[PDB]
Amino acid sequence: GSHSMRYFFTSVSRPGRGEPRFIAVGYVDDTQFVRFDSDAASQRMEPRAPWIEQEGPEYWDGETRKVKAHSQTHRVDLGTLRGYYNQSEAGSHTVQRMYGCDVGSDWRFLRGYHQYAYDGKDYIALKEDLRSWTAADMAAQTTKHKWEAAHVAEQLRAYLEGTCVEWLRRYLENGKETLQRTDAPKTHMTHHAVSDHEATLRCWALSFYPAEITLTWQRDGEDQTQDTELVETRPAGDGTFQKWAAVVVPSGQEQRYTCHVQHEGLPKPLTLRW
Amino acid sequence: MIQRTPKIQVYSRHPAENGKSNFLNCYVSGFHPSDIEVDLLKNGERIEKVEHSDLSFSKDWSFYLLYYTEFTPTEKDEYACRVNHVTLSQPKIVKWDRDM
Amino acid sequence: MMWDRGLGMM
Repeated sequence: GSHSMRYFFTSVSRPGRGEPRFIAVGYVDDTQFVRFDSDAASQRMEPRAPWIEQEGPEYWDGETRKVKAHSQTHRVDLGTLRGYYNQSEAGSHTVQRMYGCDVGSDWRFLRGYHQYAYDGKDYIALKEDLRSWTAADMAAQTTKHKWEAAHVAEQLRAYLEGTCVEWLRRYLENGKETLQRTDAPKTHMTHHAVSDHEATLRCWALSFYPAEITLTWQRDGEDQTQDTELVETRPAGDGTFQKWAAVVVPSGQEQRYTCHVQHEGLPKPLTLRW
Repeated sequence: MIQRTPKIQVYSRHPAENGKSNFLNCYVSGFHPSDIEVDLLKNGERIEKVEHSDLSFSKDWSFYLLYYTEFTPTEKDEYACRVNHVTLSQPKIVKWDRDM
Repeated sequence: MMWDRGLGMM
């Protein structure tokens, strides 16, 4: 199977309330293991997984220094971006940052990425070639100019092809029992009449990993998109996730509708009928 | 300035059963910006032992949070999640539907 | 691990 590691960085300015609020979280696929908070009393990188507490002091304090370098970076990025859009200092703004690498079944380098976003909208992102960039607006073109003239994209590809992938292999070994697991979703459907001639058919999928899953409804072969009530994949809090879809059907023709669950943990795509 | 309505989901970690301690989760996702008030309701009042997950976001740069606490389900006690955001005119409250 | 270097400034 394929695995991934991602780091997420969020900085929100506080006009007239001091420093900006910085938060950083690291992930291995859909499993969190590190995290930092600017308002926490610890003021250092904290573990958020049992298999990551095995690290020594060099690893712990070494990442606290790098998350502080990322925090002060966004602190300066807010003032620079504020001038790119001619904004005042009385408004709060958000800069978002994420990068990481992917590995396949053989745990070889799949794809590396690094993207920025200012106030929700995309700003700049490293392409798949890991050497050229993609500027969203003209304000991002200014950032592209400074980073291509300094040739700073090659050191990024050096980190995405080495330190990221090589240390991603380590976590998959130290947390082998928790990371290289694939739990099949527990599927079922519920029936509840909402009106005299209407009923709600909710297709369920519980306790699955990873979180990516596809639950779809079909009526005798044709798929439903406008009537299907889909909610985002929610986590149960124990590592596994949940998801349900629903369609309101006239009472009496429920035998025509069928739910289809697609998940990698399933040996074959299963179908629930009536 | 992009704004997105949050997606509230009040649910339990395990199938609910009266007399067995469980966990009540209020999953908020797909919102922007990050500033948001999330409160869990106990019989009409607020739970003060609420723990929350760490702030993260998705590919669309929309944030998501997981608020959870330990509780004992009961048919008499009512639960809900009070969420307040800049996109919401009034404080939206989603009641937990045990059977769905 | 995280990145030790940087991309420069915006």
